[PDB]
Amino acid sequence: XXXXXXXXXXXXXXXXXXSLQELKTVFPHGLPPRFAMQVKTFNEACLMVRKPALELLHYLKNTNFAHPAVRYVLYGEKGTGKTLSLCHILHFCAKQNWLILHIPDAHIWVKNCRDLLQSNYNKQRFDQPLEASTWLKNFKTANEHFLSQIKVQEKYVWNKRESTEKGRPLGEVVEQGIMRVRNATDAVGIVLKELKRQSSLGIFHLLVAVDGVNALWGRTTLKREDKSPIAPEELALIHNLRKMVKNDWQGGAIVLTVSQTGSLFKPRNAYLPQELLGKEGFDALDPFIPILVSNYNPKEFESCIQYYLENNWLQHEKAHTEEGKKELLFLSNRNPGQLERLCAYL
Amino acid sequence: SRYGPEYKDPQIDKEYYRKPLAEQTEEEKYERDFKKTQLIKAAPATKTSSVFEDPVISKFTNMMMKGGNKVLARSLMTQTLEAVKRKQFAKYHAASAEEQATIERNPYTIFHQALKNCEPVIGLVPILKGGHFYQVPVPLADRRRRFLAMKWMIAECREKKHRRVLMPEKLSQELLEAFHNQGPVIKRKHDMHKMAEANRALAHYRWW
Amino acid sequence: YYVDWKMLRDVKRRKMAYEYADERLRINSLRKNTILPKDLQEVADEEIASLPRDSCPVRIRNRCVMTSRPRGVKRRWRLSRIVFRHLADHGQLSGVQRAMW
Amino acid sequence: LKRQNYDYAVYLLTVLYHESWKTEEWEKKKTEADMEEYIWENSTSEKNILETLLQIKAAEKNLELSKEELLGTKEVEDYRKSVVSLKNEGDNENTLSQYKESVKRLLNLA
RNA sequence: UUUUCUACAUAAGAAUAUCCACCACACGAAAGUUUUUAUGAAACUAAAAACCAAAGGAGGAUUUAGCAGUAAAUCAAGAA
Ligand SMILES: Nc1nc2c(ncn2[C@@H]2O[C@H](COP(=O)(O)OP(=O)(O)O)[C@@H](O)[C@H]2O)c(=O)[nH]1
Ligand SMILES: [Mg+2]
Ligand SMILES: [Mg+2]
Ligand SMILES: [Mg+2]
Ligand SMILES: [Mg+2]
Ligand SMILES: [Mg+2]
Ligand SMILES: [Mg+2]
Ligand SMILES: [Mg+2]
Ligand SMILES: [Mg+2]
Repeated sequence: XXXXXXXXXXXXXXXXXXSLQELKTVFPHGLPPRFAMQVKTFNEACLMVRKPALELLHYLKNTNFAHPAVRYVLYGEKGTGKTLSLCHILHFCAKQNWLILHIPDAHIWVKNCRDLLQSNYNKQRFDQPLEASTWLKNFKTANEHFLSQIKVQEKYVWNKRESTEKGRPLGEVVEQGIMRVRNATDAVGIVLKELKRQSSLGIFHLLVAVDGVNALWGRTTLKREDKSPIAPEELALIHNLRKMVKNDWQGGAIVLTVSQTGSLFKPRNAYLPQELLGKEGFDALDPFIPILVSNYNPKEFESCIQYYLENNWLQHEKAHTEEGKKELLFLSNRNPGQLERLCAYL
Repeated sequence: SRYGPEYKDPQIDKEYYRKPLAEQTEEEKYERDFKKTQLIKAAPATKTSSVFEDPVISKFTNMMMKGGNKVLARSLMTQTLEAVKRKQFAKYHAASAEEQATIERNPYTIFHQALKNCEPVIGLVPILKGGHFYQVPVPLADRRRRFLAMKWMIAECREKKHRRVLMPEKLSQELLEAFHNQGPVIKRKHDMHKMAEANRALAHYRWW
Repeated sequence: YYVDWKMLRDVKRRKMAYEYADERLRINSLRKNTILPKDLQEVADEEIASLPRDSCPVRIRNRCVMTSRPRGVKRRWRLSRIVFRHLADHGQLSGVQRAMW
Repeated sequence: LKRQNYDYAVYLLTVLYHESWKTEEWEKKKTEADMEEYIWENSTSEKNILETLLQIKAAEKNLELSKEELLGTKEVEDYRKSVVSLKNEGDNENTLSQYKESVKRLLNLA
């Protein structure tokens, strides 16, 4: 299959390749694990353009940046390829040189936190230095050119013995958040609210991607030593990224994704937004564009199999008759993640 | 055994039935088969006519199962075929064109070549004579030795890996090292053959 | 004549447990209540404690009716397994058959 | 007696019917979370719509601002029917089709 | 480690015996000690939390049981 750069309409079901340094600069953050192994194995970075990423990228070609922030939502079945249709947009709008703020799994902040720190600066809010520092260290390699460019306007107090005052580039505030991990989260939230204040300018086109948005409004697994559960509001991190989807600001576009796999207390088979997000989630999410992401059809399927034949990744001798195609089609119901899992051991 | 002796086994192979017309004694044979009113067994759920099943893979899978989990074993086998496959990719893309002609990226033929090579030729049985147990060299039938190889592989990789080391990784390692004969499995095979030789005289103790 | 002295004392335990039953229920009504004072409960305590302990429910023992066997009693027929089996095997017990499945 | 269970059951019937028509003080105290429906009135989606149209009016350099004008229009109506059919009817394809169409009209994208 | 946790039902996230001064944790407390609660006239019983986290690192001679929906593993029900 033939392609050049991200945007083409008649190139649906074709293989787009990128460099390794594109992979390192554009996604310093998480890339879906199975796709990361795909890349490390074939040594070529290849994706296939889908109709949902076409529809969404043609809604991000026409954006009017004077208009308030518009919210998009990517929904569908487990392993139907809706986390990567976020990656298409991410690297196309990183190639247009935007500010890419990317959180791979929101639930990671909601679930399984080793260290829960108590903060009364924010009025009874808890922070996760670990996640804050990892996310910041990825945000540093994400966009370098704009971190020397932004000028921070506030007076900021890290410690009784340390302060940074206005006129500072944001590379400095981010690396000062990374270096001292104690206050790293307050640095994250500050990076967020000042990103949103400075997005009014024509210097900032802000693409905000938070996968598993249902984690923001969802029920939390983390608990106090009292054994009492904490709400999604009680974290500094969630409380901050909740102001990042609010659509109060201009110059940006918020691309969102609702998840089952990463979720908590949600059943396995509900792929629809309103259930995952609940009353709080859908109600606070405001009018958004509800994009459906489904499994491959016959052309996308025979294209995926073409892709797996070219790399000789199907090592089964009988995978080369129409029998193999019929059986993998009958086995996966042509689901991309399922077809990945099924061509894993073959 | 809810079946009487009356119930003959299912022939699950599609290719035998699809192409009947060129064989006389076989037409006669499956005619005598279904004409006799033979009650025929319900075909097993584990076996499928799928072009992707290998009964060798099937039995190594089964032998790896613990408790009632077919799922956990099917998964560990998936991950082992996966580790072997991708690791062979990692050895292929770091190499030179000659070795890009040589290297095997098929985990299936690497598996069959890992068990065909690990299979001990003779094996010992204890015999009681004059109050002593002597280990005597015994010629073995194919299936027993198949079992021998598989069992040795499973036993070793269950046993000798460190606690952080996953099963499919370790089994990929030993599969690949058994392909080239240099893993501890063929060492057990070779100790089997050395002990088979030291005592070979006693083979006159064998009455069968 | 009841078949034993055992069945004698236990029968007297059934009569008695029927007699002071109302007293039991009404005293233990207050005694088991949280809202009421602890002070009415100490006095209610001395009260059910004062009752003859032969009139309390749990001092009663289920025995086989005819053979008096204290244990191995089938609740529905009030009959010891020896006697149950004996009766059912002669077919004198209705509906009871030998189980095959 | 069963006559008594019959008379007290039909009693429960009459009683529930007579006290179903009595509106009292605390029923005007009704929480909006208590609702069996999603009423488009006084909603959160309503204030999200009015803020999004406030910023559409502020970005377009249209100085026209009213609650009557913004809400009286056809598109906030398409949103009425869309989000009430989304909350009450639940999750469905034709319903998120109503959502995609009404918000397509509200945010101006075709 | 075919393990342990939480989600959960069968694609997930984290933990993982030695780093070292951990503010100890990986498994493994069914045992203890505290407080409750079930029943009962009477807690010596039973159940649930919190704490505590010990022996144990697949075990000598020698042996039990199983030929298919069996063994093994997981779950519930009833009898008193
Ligand atoms: N060829 C191709 N594969 C994809 C695409 N998107 C996703 N996949 C595959 O599907 C797998 C998982 O899908 P994911 O986006 O994580 O869906 P989710 O699990 O429901 O969130 C990845 O490992 C990819 O290999 C695509 O656009 N093209
Ligand atoms: Mg996902
Ligand atoms: Mg008793
Ligand atoms: Mg996992
Ligand atoms: Mg204990
Ligand atoms: Mg411990
Ligand atoms: Mg120890
Ligand atoms: Mg013996
Ligand atoms: Mg059993």
